[PDB]
Amino acid sequence: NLQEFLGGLSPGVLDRLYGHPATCLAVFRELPSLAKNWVMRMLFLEQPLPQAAVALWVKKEFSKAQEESTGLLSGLRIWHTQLLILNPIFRQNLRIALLGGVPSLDKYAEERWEVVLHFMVGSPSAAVSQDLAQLLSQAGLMKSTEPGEPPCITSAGFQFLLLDTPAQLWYFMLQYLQTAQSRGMDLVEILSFLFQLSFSDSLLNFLQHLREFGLVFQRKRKSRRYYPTRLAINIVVETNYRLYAYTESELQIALIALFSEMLYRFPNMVVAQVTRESVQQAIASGITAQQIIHFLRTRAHPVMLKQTPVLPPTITDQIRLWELERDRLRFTEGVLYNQFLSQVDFELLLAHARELGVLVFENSAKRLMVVTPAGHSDVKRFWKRQ
Amino acid sequence: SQDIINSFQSIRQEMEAYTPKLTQVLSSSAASSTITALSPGGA
Repeated sequence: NLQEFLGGLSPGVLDRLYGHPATCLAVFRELPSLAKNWVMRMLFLEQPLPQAAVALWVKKEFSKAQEESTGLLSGLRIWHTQLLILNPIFRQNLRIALLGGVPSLDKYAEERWEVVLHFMVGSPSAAVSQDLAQLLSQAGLMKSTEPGEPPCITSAGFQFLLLDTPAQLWYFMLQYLQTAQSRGMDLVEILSFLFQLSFSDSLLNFLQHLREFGLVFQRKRKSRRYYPTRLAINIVVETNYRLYAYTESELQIALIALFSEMLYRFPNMVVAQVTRESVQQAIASGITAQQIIHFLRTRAHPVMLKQTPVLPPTITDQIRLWELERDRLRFTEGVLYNQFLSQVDFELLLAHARELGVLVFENSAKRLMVVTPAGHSDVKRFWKRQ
Repeated sequence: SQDIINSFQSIRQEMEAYTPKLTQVLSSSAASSTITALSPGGA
């Protein structure tokens, strides 16, 4: 998430983050429902309106949406109390955004982003670039635990493949930005460059990393200005468990084979089947069934996006019901103690058990108290010393 | 029928000098008094 990242941030960088076409429009574009209205209401104000006014500008019904909006709207430090006048760096630059102060671009972007995703599958046509292999392993989706001639794919890397095409890119830049403070440059200029791309000397080196995934297009080996792509903006399924997919890209076929089984492959169509033994083959590594349903609703055919609710409901809970066969027998670790004839002491131990947060289960007949072994080394000291 | 032929004349010459945007759309004084107008204690 974007506002998850900007919430855990100091005010010393947000004031210099606010450039005129890039950042002030980007944070304004992600404000939940009603925070976009209050910024536009006091955009042309200069005197601070009183603090009790914005509580009364909503109805009593939907009053709970008022505080979660301004909790974020003050969390990003847009206004303050001032006694709610907006930030003078934010109000000025957002008012600049209200008028103040070529198929080669697209086909290159898809084939350059597909070879990034082909690195996360077994393929000899991998993205041969050693800076990207160490970039992914410190992000936590390419397990090695060795030097390794291939790099492996962990459980989080399986969940990365079924995320949405804008949504997987925001998870990818957030691990680029979190580590660039000690190996790259300042966070301020790289983040405001992405938002200006959405519509110094070290910043050219960041441009050559976007050249690998595909968000810019050089075409003449590091010329003066770049060319942004469509990646820099931010199939059917049946009742009888068959899904027909009109794709021919080899990446999109192996993404179906994670949770289906292939039984024909024509040109321009691949028919597979969602079965019990194939979803549970994916859940056993963990690609859990809330991600399978979101994979097919964002990649649906136009004939599926009709008057019916997409992903018809027999198949959207049968995948959920096949997840719950792993949910039986949840194991958890504990240590027991029993065999005391004192009819107060098992009740006396409750005052020494619950306050550490180590007790698991409570009983009322024989009163079995179970403690985790991480918290068992100190409860044995209390029993022998009264 | 004397004021129609000149008011239509006066609006034709007005549409050459055009589009100020920054400060000529609102003022800080009038917009602040409008907050008192739509408040629950105003009109």
